[PDB]
Amino acid sequence: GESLDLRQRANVALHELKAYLQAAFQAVDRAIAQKSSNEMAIFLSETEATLAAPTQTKLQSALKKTIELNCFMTVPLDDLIYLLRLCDSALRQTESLDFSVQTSWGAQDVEQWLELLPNLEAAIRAARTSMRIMCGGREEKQLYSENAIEQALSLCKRLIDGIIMPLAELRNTSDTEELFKALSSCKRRILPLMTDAQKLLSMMSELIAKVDTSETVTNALEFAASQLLFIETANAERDSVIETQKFDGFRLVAMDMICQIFLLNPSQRQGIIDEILTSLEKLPLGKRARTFKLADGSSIQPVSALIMRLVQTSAGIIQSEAQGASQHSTAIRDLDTISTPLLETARNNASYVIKFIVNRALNSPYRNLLDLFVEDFITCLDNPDWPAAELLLRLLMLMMVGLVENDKSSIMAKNMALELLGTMCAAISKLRGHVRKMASALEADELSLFLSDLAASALELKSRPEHMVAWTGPYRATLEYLQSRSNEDAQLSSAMTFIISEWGSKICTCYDGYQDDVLERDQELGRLAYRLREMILDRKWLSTEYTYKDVSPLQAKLSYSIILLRSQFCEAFGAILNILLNSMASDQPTVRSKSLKSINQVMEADPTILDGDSVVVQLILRSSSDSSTQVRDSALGLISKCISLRPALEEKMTETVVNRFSDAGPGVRKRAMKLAKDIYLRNSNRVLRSAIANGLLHRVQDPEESVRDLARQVIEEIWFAPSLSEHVILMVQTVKRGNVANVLDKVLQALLSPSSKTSQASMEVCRKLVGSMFDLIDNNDASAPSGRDVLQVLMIFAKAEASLFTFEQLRLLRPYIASIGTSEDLTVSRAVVVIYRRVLPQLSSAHAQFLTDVRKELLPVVAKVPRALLDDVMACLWIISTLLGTYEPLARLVISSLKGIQKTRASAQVQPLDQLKIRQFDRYSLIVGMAGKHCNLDSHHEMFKEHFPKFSGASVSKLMVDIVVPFAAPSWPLDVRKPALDCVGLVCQSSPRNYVAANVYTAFQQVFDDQIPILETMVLRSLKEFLFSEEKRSETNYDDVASATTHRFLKDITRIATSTQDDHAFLAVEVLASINRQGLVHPKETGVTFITLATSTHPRISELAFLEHKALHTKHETVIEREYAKAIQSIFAYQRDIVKDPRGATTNPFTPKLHLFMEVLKISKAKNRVKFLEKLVSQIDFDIAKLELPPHVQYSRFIIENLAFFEYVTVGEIHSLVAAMERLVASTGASVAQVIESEVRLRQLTAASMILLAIWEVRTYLRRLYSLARPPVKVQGVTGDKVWEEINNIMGALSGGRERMVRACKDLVELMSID
Repeated sequence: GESLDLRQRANVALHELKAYLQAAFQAVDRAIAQKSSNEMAIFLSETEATLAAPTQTKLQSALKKTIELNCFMTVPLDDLIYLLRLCDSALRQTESLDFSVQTSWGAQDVEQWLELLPNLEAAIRAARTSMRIMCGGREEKQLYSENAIEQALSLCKRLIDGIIMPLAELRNTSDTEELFKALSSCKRRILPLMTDAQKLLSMMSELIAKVDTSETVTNALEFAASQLLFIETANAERDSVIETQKFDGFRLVAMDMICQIFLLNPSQRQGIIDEILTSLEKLPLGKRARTFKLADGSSIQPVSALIMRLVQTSAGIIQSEAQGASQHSTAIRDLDTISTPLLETARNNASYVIKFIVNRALNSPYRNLLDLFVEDFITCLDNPDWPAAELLLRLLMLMMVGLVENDKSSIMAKNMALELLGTMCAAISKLRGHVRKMASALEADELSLFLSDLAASALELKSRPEHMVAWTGPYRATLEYLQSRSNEDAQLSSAMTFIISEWGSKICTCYDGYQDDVLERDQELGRLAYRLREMILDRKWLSTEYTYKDVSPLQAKLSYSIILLRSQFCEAFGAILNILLNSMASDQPTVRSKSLKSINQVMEADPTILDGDSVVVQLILRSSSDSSTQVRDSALGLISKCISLRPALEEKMTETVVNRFSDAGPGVRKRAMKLAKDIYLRNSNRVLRSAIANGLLHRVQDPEESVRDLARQVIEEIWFAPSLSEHVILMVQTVKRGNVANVLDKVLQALLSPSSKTSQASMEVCRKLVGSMFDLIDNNDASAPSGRDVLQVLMIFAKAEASLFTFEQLRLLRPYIASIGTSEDLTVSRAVVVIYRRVLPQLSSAHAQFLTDVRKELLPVVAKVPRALLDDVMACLWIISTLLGTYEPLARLVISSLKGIQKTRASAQVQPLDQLKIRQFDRYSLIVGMAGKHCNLDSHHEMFKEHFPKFSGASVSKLMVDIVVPFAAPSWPLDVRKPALDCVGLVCQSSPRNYVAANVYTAFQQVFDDQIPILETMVLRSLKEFLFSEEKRSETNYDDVASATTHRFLKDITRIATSTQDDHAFLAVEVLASINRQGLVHPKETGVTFITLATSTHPRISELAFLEHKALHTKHETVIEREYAKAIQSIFAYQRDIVKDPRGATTNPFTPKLHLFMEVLKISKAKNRVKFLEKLVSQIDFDIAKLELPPHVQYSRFIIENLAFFEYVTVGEIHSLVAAMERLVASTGASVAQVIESEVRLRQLTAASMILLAIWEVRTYLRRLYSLARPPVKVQGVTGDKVWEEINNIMGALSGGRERMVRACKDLVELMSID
């Protein structure tokens, strides 16, 4: 009942302190008179006697009361000097005493140690009393003594070194077990000592702020506090002498002290930080653990907390709120002048930190401490208690962007900068996601609504500087929250002042950003200016002049996060994200994987960045087509993550996946098709699934083998595994989509062949698939597949395995056969006739009447249907006839056709035919030819003699040939010579013995002589079928036949193959490739031709010819090593006359014409390749006496432009090459240059020179392109455009302009300075 007005309270504190003081002094008197220690005093000698620690405590409390009530000035001076003297006695008592604990001590050393505690504690709290007396503002000199400060500082040092630290570090080890349990037995006596120490240290922190002190004192305090900062608190409260929280209290007191020293001495701030950051380096990692617990539950290492605290200590004309609303400009300017220096000092401190840690992260080990600092700052980024996190991270980010953006920066620095920009990017992404989450909640709360709308605006970059700095906005809420949680917490109050200054500065920026004059806005901003100014000048101004609602930690976190989204750090997101994305195509294998990791974290943290015009999607897709392999390989991973987070992207991204099926790398393809498999199972879209399956199937005929195995595997899983309608439909769509007929056939054959994985199990699934396809035809009104399209897949099924088909479902195709005669849809017709062709010979019951009827309905169509279908239907006829016992209908067809032919001849004897009889003959010869191709009626050698009396030989084949070939003569028109040669070709390909008859090869020789393309195609196709079947054979014996005709026509087929670059030539080389693979011709007659065709632009000629050259060299190197000159000359003549491009190399990507040649020479190895190069050089030598551009100059240019670029595989090859070029130039250039000096025909010696100048040009280009045995290496920037252009320049001399003709000879005389 003594809480009144401040006056009376002051008097009460005064009288209480006076009373207690007198009681203490007369307690000392009693303790001296009597030679014993009093309840309050301690007897030392018979003249001295000090105050005990508890009485010192109470005196301290009373003194604090007198100070806070501004009545400490009234305390009698004379009896304060006496108290200071008692303190000085208690301090002199223990000045030399050694109260330190030793780990070696035993259970009894602590008993002798425990007897010091009365005097020791009395001295500690005596020092505290002295300091507090020096913190009263009194002016008398007898109340201040440097020596008292010295004593207190000593006690602090010896307390930290001798008790606090060794007690914190002491564990329950067998070496120090006894001591541990001994001290643990007197906890209760240790604790008051610890409290005394804390109170003294904190009292020093207070001291240095109220009395000016030496720099040596504050340096010693900074060293001691720095030591207490890294105190080793125990893990759990089991192996610590006392409660760990007490030691935590020491850590906090130390942080407060360091912040105080840091604040009251600007000059050495950078020093403090600096040393604090190097002390952290000289410690075992065990201390670097995050042992500083935060209210929110997370943890940081204490050095991080201290650094940030130091960054936040920075904050450590109008006089009416109305005048500021009208003169808002002046209010803003005042606020600017007061607030900008605070944030300037904050940025200065933060920059001290960042500069230090980055500096010694690079110019040094220490990078791990930078990583730890960054991690802790990220942890505290969105914590309103720690606003310095965004500032440190902001400056760090600006610095890393800077390092990445200046090209004069090291690789270590760039790699570090990218690696950190990644983690920062991830942190920002997580913050944005968290803001969206918090703002999506439903809260019947005005503030929650305001924050929700404001967050909606802030996630997008919608400008709102005026709602952010609003009086009731996020800054207000954050500060009110920190206030409620705060009123002695130095850390929290520093955070508050810091945020207040940020608020003021943002007010100023908001007002200064607008160039209009919106009145009310400006007035409100002026009010905010005045308010925030008063707040910065006095922190208690906010809570004193206003009151506000209570803010929940959720509302506070959302508020501060909204503020962060508009900070310079978070606003950089986009920019730095790009830096990250573009760093996926990096060079190092660690910055790339790290970048990918950070991009994944960014995506998962806030998937909304994959929506709309998402740059992440864009640049991931661009990554999938990067010039590097594993960059695309990982780009597939990113694509997969995108699809995982937003499946809507799936449909538009699979197109990029299937494209990667045709990627160079054999691994990226495998990955892309595994991903495409997963997508196939996920997505039921028929267009996607069909495209996937089409690509996968296309990848069965892939170069690499493992990829083929994978293609098969997957196709077996997704198509042929135990929705059937969906399966069949997907198959129909897949085959209808593209060119996947033969391939799927070989998949089914590689799948259903016996002695395999699951043949008998995967057989009946195909049986029921086929049965379904027919079930889809037995019958509408649906988007089901077309019967035609179904028959296209049933066709290839019947080709693969006819066992799957049954007779009953061949009866469903029955009406398709009857309509073949006119039904224009030829696809369906060929399909059904092929299905009968393949299936029907597999039946066992032999349905006689069915076969007979089918033939009777299938023969008359022979007279109309086109050729391609006439083939399959004729085959079907032959089959039917073999299953049946009869062949007379076929023989009748052949005989009637032949009769018609010789009737055509008889008619031609009267009138020169007409446009109608020629077509009749076309059909006759076509029927005869196809019949000869499929059905050879040699067994019915008597059925034909009855109609052709002068027939004898039992050939029939020769009868057809003998009747038709007379019309292949040039005396007939082309419409007649064509189907005649076609007929005899179809006959011969299945009866090869007719080839070597004088009757036919005279017509073939005539064809090749006439050089008519179409009817020599008629011959080439026949020879192609014959030889190809002759390969299926080896891989009744027509070897000597094949060789006979092969040798007769080799020259002609070669001519056709090497005269043009169109498909016809491809047919010719397609015959020669077979001729060579079989071995009918010697490799000498073939090598140069294929070596030459390998340089063709038509891909189908180049690939096949390259295969034949590669295999031929593999088996017959001995012979090709001798035909190098003719091969080079041949390639040049081919490029000049056929391709019509006499250059020695292509334009982009700059590859030589002979790059295939040398590639084949990459298997021979040894110097055999070297000599080839040398031979090239030797082919450039010349003898004046030869001769526009001389032939040898065009050739020389052709084969030096090849030397420029070749992808040499050893430095010995290129070294011997440039050696041969220097040797040649120095040998012939002597004669040339010499006779030039004399004579200077002019064009003759210019021609001469150009060769040498070009040689030497390429020579220098090579010397600089590599180096002035073992594999070679290319130099960074030696593209090759300069050497190309310059070569052309040299090769333009003889097109002048006699001037340049002479400058060429001159440059040659000087290039090799002789005289």
